[PDB]
Amino acid sequence: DILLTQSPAILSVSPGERVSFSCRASQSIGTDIHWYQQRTNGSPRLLIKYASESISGIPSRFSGSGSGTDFTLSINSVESEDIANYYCQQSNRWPFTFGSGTKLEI
Amino acid sequence: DILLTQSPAILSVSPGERVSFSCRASQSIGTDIHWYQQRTNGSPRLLIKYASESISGIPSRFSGSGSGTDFTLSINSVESEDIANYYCQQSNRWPFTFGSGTKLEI
Amino acid sequence: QVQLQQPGAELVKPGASVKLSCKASGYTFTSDWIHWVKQRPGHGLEWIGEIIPSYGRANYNEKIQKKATLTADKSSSTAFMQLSSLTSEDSAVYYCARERGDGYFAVWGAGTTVTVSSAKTTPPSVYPLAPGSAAQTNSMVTLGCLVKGYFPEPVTVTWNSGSLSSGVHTFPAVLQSDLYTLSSSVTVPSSSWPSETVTCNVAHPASSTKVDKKIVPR
Amino acid sequence: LHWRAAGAATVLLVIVLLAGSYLAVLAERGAPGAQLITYPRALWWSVETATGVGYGDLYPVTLWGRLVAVVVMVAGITSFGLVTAALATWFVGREQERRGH
Amino acid sequence: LHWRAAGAATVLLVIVLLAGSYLAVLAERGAPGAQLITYPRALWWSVETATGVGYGDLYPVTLWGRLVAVVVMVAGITSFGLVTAALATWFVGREQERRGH
Ligand SMILES: CCCCCCCCCO
Ligand SMILES: CCCCCCCCCO
Ligand SMILES: [K+]
Ligand SMILES: [K+]
Repeated sequence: DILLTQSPAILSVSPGERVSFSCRASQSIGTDIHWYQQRTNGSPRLLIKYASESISGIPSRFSGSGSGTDFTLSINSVESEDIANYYCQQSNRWPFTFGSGTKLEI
Repeated sequence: DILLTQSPAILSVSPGERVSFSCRASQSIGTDIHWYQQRTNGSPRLLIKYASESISGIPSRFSGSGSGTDFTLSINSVESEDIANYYCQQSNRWPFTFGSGTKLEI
Repeated sequence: QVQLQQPGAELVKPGASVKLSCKASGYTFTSDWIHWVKQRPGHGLEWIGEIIPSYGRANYNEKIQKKATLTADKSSSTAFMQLSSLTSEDSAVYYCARERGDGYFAVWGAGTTVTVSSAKTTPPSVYPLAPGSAAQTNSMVTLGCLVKGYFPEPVTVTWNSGSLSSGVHTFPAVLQSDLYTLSSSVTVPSSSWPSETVTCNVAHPASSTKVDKKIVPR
Repeated sequence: LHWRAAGAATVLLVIVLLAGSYLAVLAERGAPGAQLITYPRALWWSVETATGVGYGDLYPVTLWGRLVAVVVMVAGITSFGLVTAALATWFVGREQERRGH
Repeated sequence: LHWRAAGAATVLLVIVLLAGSYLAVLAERGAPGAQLITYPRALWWSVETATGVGYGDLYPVTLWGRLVAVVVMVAGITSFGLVTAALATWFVGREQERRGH
């Protein structure tokens, strides 16, 4: 099964800076990666699909890049509402799998 | 030739717990892996074929998972009769090869 | 409108079973797959299995012990998850999600908090938290209410029926003697209280109880 | 007739492409390592299979997935050869006019 | 007619090969991981696609790239089958002479 590694586990960023979350796959999965946000007590919410494609209703300061085995979630000018856990998920090979998750900290 | 690594060599588990045996291939072999059990003075006995497929006559507490290069043999609720050596074997490329073997210990 | 509807909580005895539900709404395609995800407290997301309602076909995670059995009702647009023989290791929040067959989970349910124990369901006791008669105030004033002696998790605390959400804290519950307890705080301008009503609403899904408590000065 | 069977082959091929794309995903999901598990690229796989373009980026790994594959292959082969047979009958008829027969 | 349509198919195939090679690069660039992003090898890909040789060294990964691919496949299939249909009409006519009909 595809292994998704999210390092580091915690990211400490100053208000207004640009942050980047990392997601490395154990094998080449093209651009079949998807990003989710989960705040405290909340349910996961789709931020980016297929590595870079934007989702309606999601702030434009969220972007994504990468292909193959190396993927990056970027938040431009981090603010307080971005404080949450961030997960990546692949859909290249069955079964679908999630990353360990990375927590944003301001 | 395909190299199958079984680590660790010995597994110590408490009665009733769920144990997992690891089998890593030196290259991608899909799901062409097979699991065998060998008790003291006994002959090998097929437990799981093609990574996850069950065998008739084998207790349902035995299951298997994995694909590519990473494979796992799981015993649910380990009991005394499960004490034996466990081997994995690939049939993806000629010649067929066996893993070094892992011994279960209660 | 909310697309996936799940019950808030389900209390299960060790050894017993439970059947979680996931009523769906919105656009419906035959290509739709309903997924189920397990999340233990302080842990990450764990894919349990999937099902396509327009066929009844179901797949499961092979790397974990099979505790689940997926079914669906095409008429009521409801997906079902049968969890059988549960232990303390099965106590987690179970999400359901909808996939259009293109790999990603567009919409998620609120999640069902499944607690596995032999203890009994207990509704919460809600007490107000008004400042003492000697306490001074700035431009702001801090009120609250105490939710104590309930089981099991969770509880949802809102202020003025959700119309007031700015300046609200709801602390994680503490467990003592098979009973949970938490508090929730609210901060409004001191000039707006008590000339304007402040009331906390406490919902406890496991007992199907929802109560209100207005915060009046002592 | 030849023109009709050609049009009949095209509409059948499209149906097979659609159904085959749907059946592939249904068959492949559940088998670890399978890549033919989403409808959009499954449809792309169906076209690849019917034409035999041989890119080799996507292929079934299950019995029923491979069975679906075979149906698409033969449907594509039959269709693309029925069109050839129809074009041949067209030219043969036109040749039987430019010679006055 | 058969000889004309064959020649017409060849010149159209060449146009499709050229245009398809140009359109592929235009469609593939912008998508991370794409290999069909330079004109020389795109033209080589076009020939591979039209013939269905199936080397599988190059293939589109985008929607419009795959749409371009399909056009080249069908153009190649239609062309190489029109030539077959033309060769058949040629042999059929010659057979109708060696039998005196
Ligand atoms: C060729 C028709 C087969 C249809 C797909 C069946 C799916 C099998 C799942 O076990
Ligand atoms: C089949 C015709 C498509 C031509 C290529 C369009 C390029 C798309 C870029 O967004
Ligand atoms: K071929
Ligand atoms: K190939």
